[PDB]
Amino acid sequence: RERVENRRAFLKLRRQQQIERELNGYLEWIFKAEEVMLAEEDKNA
Amino acid sequence: EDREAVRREAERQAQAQLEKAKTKPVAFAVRTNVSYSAAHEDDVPVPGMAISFEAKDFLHVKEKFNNDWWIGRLVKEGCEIGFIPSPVKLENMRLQHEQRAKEFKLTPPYDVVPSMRPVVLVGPSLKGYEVTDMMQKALFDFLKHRFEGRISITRVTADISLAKRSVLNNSSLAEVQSEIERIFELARTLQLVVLDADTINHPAQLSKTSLAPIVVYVKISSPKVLQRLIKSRGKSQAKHLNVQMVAADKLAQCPPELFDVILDENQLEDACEHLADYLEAYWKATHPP
Repeated sequence: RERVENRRAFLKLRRQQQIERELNGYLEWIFKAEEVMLAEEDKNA
Repeated sequence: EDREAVRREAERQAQAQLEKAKTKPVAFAVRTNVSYSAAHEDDVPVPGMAISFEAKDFLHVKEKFNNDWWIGRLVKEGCEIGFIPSPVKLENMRLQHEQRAKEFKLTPPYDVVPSMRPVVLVGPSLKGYEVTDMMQKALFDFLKHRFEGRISITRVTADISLAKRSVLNNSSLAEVQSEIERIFELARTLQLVVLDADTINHPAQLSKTSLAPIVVYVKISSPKVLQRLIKSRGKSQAKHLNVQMVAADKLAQCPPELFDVILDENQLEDACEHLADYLEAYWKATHPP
């Protein structure tokens, strides 16, 4: 009950850390598209 | 003795046909609705040269031999030209199987499809919004280079989800049907065909058409990750956060069998290599030595 929340906080911490790592991958992905949009259209949109 | 000479003559003529057919272009392709095993076959023009297949396989048809048999090849790496049972032959087998089945007390077999299955991208959310448009653009850009000289990438603005019998036999439908023909024609070259289809956000949308797409799911596994990507594109995009979250959740509810390729890697290079590996295999399947 209490230790549920303690355990839940740790699970939320672990998950939040994986989220930052995944998010970094996808931002780099989008930057690649942005880079070519700039090369072709002179736009980042 | 006067049975070998008759068989030998008939099979020499059949064999000469197969060889002549090798250098002909694909007349048309079909997707199979039934399976067929040439085990305990006995009437194939050349023994051992009948082509077996599972349902939902793809065949390239080069020629007709007689009313029981066409000439062509299974679209599978390594597979060579041989005899393909005509639909009337397969029908005689479906009723034969039926008579047997009702002894216990005790759909057309082929659909005509493009010679190259067109590649369609869906996800991670709705097209017309930045996160989806840009992630898919990176993939299109990669393909133009990796398969340069071997690929056709064309935009399709028409709503090709309308191209089914319940609509056609009862976006303007003229335009839609025109686009379907354009896509069949593009695939005749046997180049890889890639569609940037504006209106297609879900595999169900093309399942009742004759396009038989290769459906590639660009999947962001994490909802929180998608939410933060959308917000990273600024106020205008973030204002439409909910509708994009809904659409992505909808896609993620789909069984994986609805897709041919699921790109859930979060590194662009890994997604690209996963996709190229699939398409390289398909290229080999459609182009034998």
